[PDB]
Amino acid sequence: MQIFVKTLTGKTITLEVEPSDTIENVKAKIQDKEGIPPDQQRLIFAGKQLEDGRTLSDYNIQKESTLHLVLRLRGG
Repeated sequence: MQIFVKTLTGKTITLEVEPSDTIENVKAKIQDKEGIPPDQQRLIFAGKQLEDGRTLSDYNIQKESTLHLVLRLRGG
């Protein structure tokens, strides 16, 4: 199924996933597309932060669902 990820800059990314895909796997797909290391990415859905050890189905994420991507910087 296809899902959408929005960035802080207003960009929307489309990804192909399966309900059995893990969040870590999803982050890996984002890394491949945007070059953002998984440790610097935070995924939010319906106001909840998604964990790397859980799957999409666990969060009842359905086709055409939109996730939000947040970036974390150690420096500043």
